[PDB]
Amino acid sequence: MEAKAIARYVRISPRKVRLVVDLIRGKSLEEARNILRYTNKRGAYFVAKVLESAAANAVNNHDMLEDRLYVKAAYVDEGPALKRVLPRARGRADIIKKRTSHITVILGEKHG
Amino acid sequence: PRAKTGVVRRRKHKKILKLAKGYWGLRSKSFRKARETLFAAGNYAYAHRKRRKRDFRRLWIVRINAACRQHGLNYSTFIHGLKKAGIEVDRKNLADLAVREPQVFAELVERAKAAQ
Amino acid sequence: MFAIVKTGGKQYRVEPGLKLRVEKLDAEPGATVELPVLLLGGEKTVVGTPVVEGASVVAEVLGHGRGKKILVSKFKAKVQYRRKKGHRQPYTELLIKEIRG
Amino acid sequence: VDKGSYLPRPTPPRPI
Amino acid sequence: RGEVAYSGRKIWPQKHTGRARHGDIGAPIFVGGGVVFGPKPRDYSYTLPKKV
Amino acid sequence: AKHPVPKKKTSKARRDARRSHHALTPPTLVPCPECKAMKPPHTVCPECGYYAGRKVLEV
Amino acid sequence: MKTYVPKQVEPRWVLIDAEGKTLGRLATKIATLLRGKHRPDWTPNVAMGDFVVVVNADKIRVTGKKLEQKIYTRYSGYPGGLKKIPLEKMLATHPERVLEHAVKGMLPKGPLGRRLFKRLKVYAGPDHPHQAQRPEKLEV
RNA sequence: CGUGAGGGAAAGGUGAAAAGAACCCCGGGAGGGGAGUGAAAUAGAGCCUGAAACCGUGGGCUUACAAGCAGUCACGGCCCCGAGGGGUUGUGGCGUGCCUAUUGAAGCAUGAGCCGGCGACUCACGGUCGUGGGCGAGCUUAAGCCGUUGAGGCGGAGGC
RNA sequence: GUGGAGCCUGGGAGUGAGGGCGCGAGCGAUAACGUCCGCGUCCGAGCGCGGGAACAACCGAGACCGCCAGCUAAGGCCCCC
RNA sequence: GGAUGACCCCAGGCGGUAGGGGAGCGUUCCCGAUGCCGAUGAAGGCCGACCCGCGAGGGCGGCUGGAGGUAAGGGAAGUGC
Ligand SMILES: [Mg+2]
Ligand SMILES: [Mg+2]
Ligand SMILES: [Mg+2]
Ligand SMILES: [Mg+2]
Ligand SMILES: [Mg+2]
Ligand SMILES: [Mg+2]
Ligand SMILES: [Mg+2]
Ligand SMILES: [Mg+2]
Ligand SMILES: [Mg+2]
Ligand SMILES: [Mg+2]
Ligand SMILES: [Mg+2]
Ligand SMILES: [Mg+2]
Ligand SMILES: [Mg+2]
Ligand SMILES: [Mg+2]
Ligand SMILES: [Mg+2]
Ligand SMILES: [Mg+2]
Ligand SMILES: [Mg+2]
Ligand SMILES: [Mg+2]
Ligand SMILES: [Mg+2]
Ligand SMILES: [Mg+2]
Ligand SMILES: [Mg+2]
Ligand SMILES: [Mg+2]
Ligand SMILES: [Mg+2]
Ligand SMILES: [Mg+2]
Ligand SMILES: [Mg+2]
Ligand SMILES: [Mg+2]
Ligand SMILES: [Mg+2]
Ligand SMILES: [Mg+2]
Ligand SMILES: [Mg+2]
Ligand SMILES: [Mg+2]
Ligand SMILES: [Mg+2]
Ligand SMILES: [Mg+2]
Ligand SMILES: [Mg+2]
Ligand SMILES: [Mg+2]
Ligand SMILES: [Mg+2]
Ligand SMILES: [Mg+2]
Ligand SMILES: [Mg+2]
Ligand SMILES: [Mg+2]
Ligand SMILES: [Mg+2]
Ligand SMILES: [Mg+2]
Ligand SMILES: [Mg+2]
Ligand SMILES: [Mg+2]
Ligand SMILES: [Mg+2]
Ligand SMILES: [Mg+2]
Ligand SMILES: [Mg+2]
Ligand SMILES: [Mg+2]
Ligand SMILES: [Mg+2]
Ligand SMILES: [Mg+2]
Ligand SMILES: [Mg+2]
Ligand SMILES: [Mg+2]
Ligand SMILES: [Mg+2]
Ligand SMILES: [Mg+2]
Ligand SMILES: [Mg+2]
Ligand SMILES: [Mg+2]
Ligand SMILES: [Mg+2]
Ligand SMILES: [Mg+2]
Ligand SMILES: [Mg+2]
Ligand SMILES: [Mg+2]
Ligand SMILES: [Mg+2]
Ligand SMILES: [Mg+2]
Ligand SMILES: [Mg+2]
Ligand SMILES: [Mg+2]
Ligand SMILES: [Mg+2]
Ligand SMILES: [Mg+2]
Ligand SMILES: [Mg+2]
Ligand SMILES: [Mg+2]
Ligand SMILES: [Mg+2]
Ligand SMILES: [Mg+2]
Ligand SMILES: [Mg+2]
Ligand SMILES: [Mg+2]
Ligand SMILES: [Mg+2]
Ligand SMILES: [Mg+2]
Ligand SMILES: [Mg+2]
Ligand SMILES: [Mg+2]
Ligand SMILES: [Mg+2]
Ligand SMILES: [Mg+2]
Ligand SMILES: [Mg+2]
Ligand SMILES: [Mg+2]
Ligand SMILES: [Mg+2]
Ligand SMILES: [Mg+2]
Ligand SMILES: [Mg+2]
Ligand SMILES: [Mg+2]
Ligand SMILES: [Mg+2]
Ligand SMILES: [Mg+2]
Ligand SMILES: [Mg+2]
Ligand SMILES: [Mg+2]
Ligand SMILES: [Mg+2]
Ligand SMILES: [Mg+2]
Ligand SMILES: [Mg+2]
Ligand SMILES: [Mg+2]
Ligand SMILES: [Mg+2]
Ligand SMILES: [Mg+2]
Ligand SMILES: [Mg+2]
Ligand SMILES: [Mg+2]
Ligand SMILES: [Mg+2]
Ligand SMILES: [Mg+2]
Ligand SMILES: [Mg+2]
Ligand SMILES: [Mg+2]
Ligand SMILES: [Mg+2]
Ligand SMILES: [Mg+2]
Ligand SMILES: [Mg+2]
Ligand SMILES: [Mg+2]
Ligand SMILES: [Mg+2]
Ligand SMILES: [Mg+2]
Ligand SMILES: [Mg+2]
Ligand SMILES: [Mg+2]
Ligand SMILES: [Mg+2]
Ligand SMILES: [Mg+2]
Ligand SMILES: [Mg+2]
Ligand SMILES: [Mg+2]
Ligand SMILES: [Mg+2]
Ligand SMILES: [Mg+2]
Ligand SMILES: [Mg+2]
Ligand SMILES: [Mg+2]
Ligand SMILES: [Mg+2]
Ligand SMILES: [Mg+2]
Ligand SMILES: [Mg+2]
Ligand SMILES: [Mg+2]
Ligand SMILES: [Mg+2]
Ligand SMILES: [Mg+2]
Ligand SMILES: [Mg+2]
Ligand SMILES: [Mg+2]
Ligand SMILES: [Mg+2]
Ligand SMILES: [Mg+2]
Ligand SMILES: [Mg+2]
Ligand SMILES: [Mg+2]
Ligand SMILES: [Mg+2]
Ligand SMILES: [Mg+2]
Ligand SMILES: [Mg+2]
Ligand SMILES: [Mg+2]
Ligand SMILES: [Mg+2]
Ligand SMILES: [Mg+2]
Ligand SMILES: [Mg+2]
Ligand SMILES: [Mg+2]
Ligand SMILES: [Mg+2]
Ligand SMILES: [Mg+2]
Ligand SMILES: [Mg+2]
Ligand SMILES: [Mg+2]
Ligand SMILES: [Mg+2]
Ligand SMILES: [Mg+2]
Ligand SMILES: [Mg+2]
Ligand SMILES: [Mg+2]
Ligand SMILES: [Mg+2]
Ligand SMILES: [Mg+2]
Ligand SMILES: [Mg+2]
Ligand SMILES: [Mg+2]
Ligand SMILES: [Mg+2]
Ligand SMILES: [Mg+2]
Ligand SMILES: [Mg+2]
Ligand SMILES: [Mg+2]
Ligand SMILES: [Mg+2]
Ligand SMILES: [Mg+2]
Ligand SMILES: [Mg+2]
Ligand SMILES: [Mg+2]
Ligand SMILES: [Mg+2]
Ligand SMILES: [Mg+2]
Ligand SMILES: [Mg+2]
Ligand SMILES: [Mg+2]
Ligand SMILES: [Mg+2]
Ligand SMILES: [Mg+2]
Ligand SMILES: [Mg+2]
Ligand SMILES: [Mg+2]
Ligand SMILES: [Mg+2]
Ligand SMILES: [Mg+2]
Ligand SMILES: [Mg+2]
Ligand SMILES: [Mg+2]
Ligand SMILES: [Mg+2]
Ligand SMILES: [Mg+2]
Ligand SMILES: [Mg+2]
Ligand SMILES: [Mg+2]
Ligand SMILES: [Mg+2]
Ligand SMILES: [Mg+2]
Ligand SMILES: [Mg+2]
Ligand SMILES: [Mg+2]
Ligand SMILES: [Mg+2]
Ligand SMILES: [Mg+2]
Ligand SMILES: [Mg+2]
Ligand SMILES: [Mg+2]
Ligand SMILES: [Mg+2]
Ligand SMILES: [Mg+2]
Ligand SMILES: [Mg+2]
Ligand SMILES: [Mg+2]
Ligand SMILES: [Mg+2]
Ligand SMILES: [Mg+2]
Ligand SMILES: [Mg+2]
Ligand SMILES: [Mg+2]
Ligand SMILES: [Mg+2]
Ligand SMILES: [Mg+2]
Ligand SMILES: [Mg+2]
Ligand SMILES: [Mg+2]
Ligand SMILES: [Mg+2]
Ligand SMILES: [Mg+2]
Ligand SMILES: [Mg+2]
Ligand SMILES: [Mg+2]
Ligand SMILES: [Mg+2]
Ligand SMILES: [Mg+2]
Ligand SMILES: [Mg+2]
Ligand SMILES: [Mg+2]
Ligand SMILES: [Mg+2]
Ligand SMILES: [Mg+2]
Ligand SMILES: [Mg+2]
Ligand SMILES: [Zn+2]
Repeated sequence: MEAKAIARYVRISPRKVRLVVDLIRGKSLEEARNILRYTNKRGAYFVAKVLESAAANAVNNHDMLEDRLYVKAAYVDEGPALKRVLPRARGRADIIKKRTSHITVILGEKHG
Repeated sequence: PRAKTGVVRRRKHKKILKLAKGYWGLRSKSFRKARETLFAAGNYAYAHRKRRKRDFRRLWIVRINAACRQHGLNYSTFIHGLKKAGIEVDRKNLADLAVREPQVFAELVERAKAAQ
Repeated sequence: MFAIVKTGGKQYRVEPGLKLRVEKLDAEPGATVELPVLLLGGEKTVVGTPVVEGASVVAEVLGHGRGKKILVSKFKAKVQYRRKKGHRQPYTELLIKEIRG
Repeated sequence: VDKGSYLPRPTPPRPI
Repeated sequence: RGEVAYSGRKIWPQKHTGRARHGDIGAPIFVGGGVVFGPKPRDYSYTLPKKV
Repeated sequence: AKHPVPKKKTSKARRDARRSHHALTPPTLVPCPECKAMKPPHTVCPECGYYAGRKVLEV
Repeated sequence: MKTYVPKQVEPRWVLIDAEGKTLGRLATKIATLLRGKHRPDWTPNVAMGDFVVVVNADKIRVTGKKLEQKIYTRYSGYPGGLKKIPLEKMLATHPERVLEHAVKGMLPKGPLGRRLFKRLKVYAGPDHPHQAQRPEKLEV
């Protein structure tokens, strides 16, 4: 049995959160929590909420046991980009892409 | 009536990209680059179909030569002998005999020396 | 016990039981044909000059077919020359039945 | 040695 | 391209913009521009011989 | 200067090869001997407030 | 019928006394043995040739005035980094390299040719350390 | 956008019906997970279909002594499918992108980041030759008129 | 001499910057990957194939497709090959 | 050859830029259509190692999709990047 959570349209750039996500793929729910807590990155805040919500899903909806949960899968997909103007010199206007992430955490049960 | 592109171009591009599976980077992913790759690929195939006939004959000849010198003569002398004896077994079969049926190959070497 | 036969301008080592794909023969499926013999081998060794007189290799033509397609493609740069041709080679499939020494 | 001068003195442009 | 609503102004200078050279945006090379040899209202009738 | 510029686009391979060193190193952590919680070493435990045997801080 | 392609065979070890033999004329044969083109089942895309052990490679012989005139050459990549070494001196300092260089140049370039080169074991002096493999004395 | 005359965009589609998701759970919210609606929910409103470039997760094969327009021909290994095929590629062989312009380009000469869509030999009238039919010392009507309302006739002025 | 010969009447063109090589001259310096004509050839359009290390025009030879068959051409046959 | 485009046989040609000629494929639309295919699934999309075609392409099959599509023969063009 698996349990998923997705945070869609989080305003952080995908390549950046993925760094944090990579840290907890395949980890126990317990280790992932400790890892995320002392990861000095903005993304850790977002990964944590998705992770903590999928846990809640597992326990509450899917008849899974907290003490057995581990991170079976996790990935970051790109959402639509917020496109903004960055004024450069000599009347030139650049476009900044303020990017977006769709963060998925999938939890399973480690038996035995 | 207006006859816009519609379906046609995409289908022609998939034709090509399908033929380019396995190619490196954009060569299997970009239609433009795939098409260029396939041009070269087709010319290579034509040319190498040709070269395969040569490539194999060379191998046969090398093998036949090794088997000849085991009986104290070289390929050129061997082939001349066979010609004088009127033995018309080709180099493909000769090389097979040279490896698989050494005693028969030995006999062929006999007739070879005897015909001169 | 094997023979080396000549069919379709090419030569092959054949043994009883062998299935051989060769150049298309003008013969009906199921029928049998006799292939020339250049050499016999195994126990007795007889050597053609070029073919051996008594011998023949009996073969039953299983049927006729076309080879899987080869794309023969021609291209010349800076000249807009491109040709695409589809080729399937005709063949005949044979069952080697016996060698007649 | 002083010979010809086959190019004008250059100056940078402005893309946009 | 002359029947299209756009202006006749040259959209940017001929040289030194680093872009392709263009005239007005009514040109058929532009999306939204005029069309080159599209249909114009015409009469398909023709006098077939009475005897025929 | 004369404004150096990339001569060719970097391939997916070549860009990703560059990033073969970009993986995060997980936080190094040790159990606090009092409350058994996981925290970085040589730091006052942020859960119970203990360090070097004594209560130091209000959590 | 398709052409025979051998399964991996136990390679043969071989011993050659280089003494008194002509450098290039010996090298030619050592290469052939290395390529295994003496074998009737030769295959160009695998190592199936012999292992060749050579002794008394310090007593290789050469014609003409090549002791003083043959130059072995090495470029280091640095400015003025072309070093020149005559035969005489190479024999005096690293005699096995003489026979090794000659043979190497008569092997194919590329990954396989490099492997075939490694199956060549050259020694100065009459003794070799590979009696364990029991190499078969060759007369060439 | 421009002082102004003036220039001048982009942007359509849930479902048959809002039945537009009560209520609970994690979350500050956004978002999601169950419950529920529906024939269908990767039809959930950022809504028909949902291609391509592009980014990612999982798996198979493969890669840290090797020389390159990236393929191709051969053989072997491994994985898959059920004397056969498909995927992968270790070694060996061969091998100078595409287009344009040129006497001559892989060319260190032009153009192109990549993908999708738009994008260039037409139409009228007259000519000339060919061709398919009609009539043939003749052939043919134009504007109009009548009729039809996707019906065809009349009309000889004129033209060859 | 029956040939993708030839002649006649029509329809449609493109081309009107050539280039290297051999031979015969001019110009040049009995220079030039020079220049300008003549005869021929090839490349152009055969940057398709073999040879010449590699290389449009030198040698060999005019590629409808297929074959893990045979003979040759130039060039080659000690090893790379 | 036989009766005439039925297919068989024998033979020869079949490198190709500018360019001339021929034969076809596909796109939109019209007649064929008050028809016919279609929720037992239209068009479009995504696969295929299968079939037919020299090729452009045409089928068939599985998934997707959810309401359109239109044959034999002809007609007309905003017809292939
Ligand atoms: Mg980060
Ligand atoms: Mg950290
Ligand atoms: Mg919980
Ligand atoms: Mg459940
Ligand atoms: Mg600034
Ligand atoms: Mg300013
Ligand atoms: Mg940006
Ligand atoms: Mg960016
Ligand atoms: Mg984004
Ligand atoms: Mg179209
Ligand atoms: Mg179009
Ligand atoms: Mg592909
Ligand atoms: Mg591949
Ligand atoms: Mg590539
Ligand atoms: Mg791609
Ligand atoms: Mg090709
Ligand atoms: Mg071929
Ligand atoms: Mg062959
Ligand atoms: Mg040949
Ligand atoms: Mg002969
Ligand atoms: Mg012969
Ligand atoms: Mg055996
Ligand atoms: Mg036959
Ligand atoms: Mg065959
Ligand atoms: Mg055949
Ligand atoms: Mg081909
Ligand atoms: Mg080109
Ligand atoms: Mg080329
Ligand atoms: Mg050209
Ligand atoms: Mg071309
Ligand atoms: Mg071209
Ligand atoms: Mg052309
Ligand atoms: Mg073509
Ligand atoms: Mg000057
Ligand atoms: Mg206007
Ligand atoms: Mg206006
Ligand atoms: Mg206007
Ligand atoms: Mg205007
Ligand atoms: Mg004006
Ligand atoms: Mg300009
Ligand atoms: Mg530019
Ligand atoms: Mg532009
Ligand atoms: Mg302009
Ligand atoms: Mg314009
Ligand atoms: Mg203008
Ligand atoms: Mg515009
Ligand atoms: Mg517009
Ligand atoms: Mg318009
Ligand atoms: Mg408009
Ligand atoms: Mg028109
Ligand atoms: Mg008309
Ligand atoms: Mg009319
Ligand atoms: Mg400065
Ligand atoms: Mg690049
Ligand atoms: Mg790129
Ligand atoms: Mg780059
Ligand atoms: Mg780079
Ligand atoms: Mg790439
Ligand atoms: Mg990647
Ligand atoms: Mg990555
Ligand atoms: Mg890099
Ligand atoms: Mg303590
Ligand atoms: Mg000697
Ligand atoms: Mg010797
Ligand atoms: Mg030997
Ligand atoms: Mg001597
Ligand atoms: Mg000497
Ligand atoms: Mg230096
Ligand atoms: Mg120095
Ligand atoms: Mg110096
Ligand atoms: Mg020096
Ligand atoms: Mg030095
Ligand atoms: Mg020094
Ligand atoms: Mg080589
Ligand atoms: Mg303003
Ligand atoms: Mg203003
Ligand atoms: Mg204003
Ligand atoms: Mg929409
Ligand atoms: Mg509605
Ligand atoms: Mg609706
Ligand atoms: Mg809350
Ligand atoms: Mg709460
Ligand atoms: Mg709450
Ligand atoms: Mg707040
Ligand atoms: Mg909510
Ligand atoms: Mg919900
Ligand atoms: Mg329901
Ligand atoms: Mg229901
Ligand atoms: Mg249904
Ligand atoms: Mg559902
Ligand atoms: Mg859902
Ligand atoms: Mg839907
Ligand atoms: Mg609808
Ligand atoms: Mg959708
Ligand atoms: Mg979507
Ligand atoms: Mg996609
Ligand atoms: Mg991808
Ligand atoms: Mg993986
Ligand atoms: Mg992967
Ligand atoms: Mg090394
Ligand atoms: Mg290695
Ligand atoms: Mg390599
Ligand atoms: Mg390699
Ligand atoms: Mg290369
Ligand atoms: Mg081979
Ligand atoms: Mg296989
Ligand atoms: Mg393979
Ligand atoms: Mg390779
Ligand atoms: Mg290779
Ligand atoms: Mg190449
Ligand atoms: Mg190479
Ligand atoms: Mg190259
Ligand atoms: Mg092209
Ligand atoms: Mg040019
Ligand atoms: Mg130019
Ligand atoms: Mg040029
Ligand atoms: Mg030029
Ligand atoms: Mg040149
Ligand atoms: Mg290059
Ligand atoms: Mg280039
Ligand atoms: Mg450059
Ligand atoms: Mg370059
Ligand atoms: Mg360039
Ligand atoms: Mg270039
Ligand atoms: Mg220019
Ligand atoms: Mg260009
Ligand atoms: Mg560019
Ligand atoms: Mg750009
Ligand atoms: Mg650009
Ligand atoms: Mg396009
Ligand atoms: Mg026209
Ligand atoms: Mg006309
Ligand atoms: Mg007419
Ligand atoms: Mg007529
Ligand atoms: Mg008529
Ligand atoms: Mg009349
Ligand atoms: Mg009326
Ligand atoms: Mg009516
Ligand atoms: Mg008139
Ligand atoms: Mg008159
Ligand atoms: Mg005659
Ligand atoms: Mg002719
Ligand atoms: Mg003619
Ligand atoms: Mg004439
Ligand atoms: Mg004429
Ligand atoms: Mg014409
Ligand atoms: Mg012209
Ligand atoms: Mg003129
Ligand atoms: Mg002129
Ligand atoms: Mg000129
Ligand atoms: Mg002229
Ligand atoms: Mg001239
Ligand atoms: Mg001239
Ligand atoms: Mg000429
Ligand atoms: Mg003179
Ligand atoms: Mg002189
Ligand atoms: Mg000249
Ligand atoms: Mg000269
Ligand atoms: Mg001269
Ligand atoms: Mg001439
Ligand atoms: Mg000439
Ligand atoms: Mg030209
Ligand atoms: Mg010619
Ligand atoms: Mg070249
Ligand atoms: Mg070549
Ligand atoms: Mg050549
Ligand atoms: Mg060459
Ligand atoms: Mg040539
Ligand atoms: Mg030249
Ligand atoms: Mg021919
Ligand atoms: Mg011969
Ligand atoms: Mg000769
Ligand atoms: Mg040579
Ligand atoms: Mg000789
Ligand atoms: Mg050899
Ligand atoms: Mg015929
Ligand atoms: Mg012809
Ligand atoms: Mg021909
Ligand atoms: Mg032709
Ligand atoms: Mg014609
Ligand atoms: Mg089409
Ligand atoms: Mg319709
Ligand atoms: Mg209708
Ligand atoms: Mg009705
Ligand atoms: Mg029905
Ligand atoms: Mg239904
Ligand atoms: Mg369905
Ligand atoms: Mg349609
Ligand atoms: Mg359709
Ligand atoms: Mg096909
Ligand atoms: Mg298809
Ligand atoms: Mg289907
Ligand atoms: Mg779907
Ligand atoms: Mg469908
Ligand atoms: Mg369905
Ligand atoms: Mg309806
Ligand atoms: Mg039709
Ligand atoms: Mg009709
Ligand atoms: Mg039709
Ligand atoms: Mg038209
Ligand atoms: Mg158009
Ligand atoms: Zn503590």
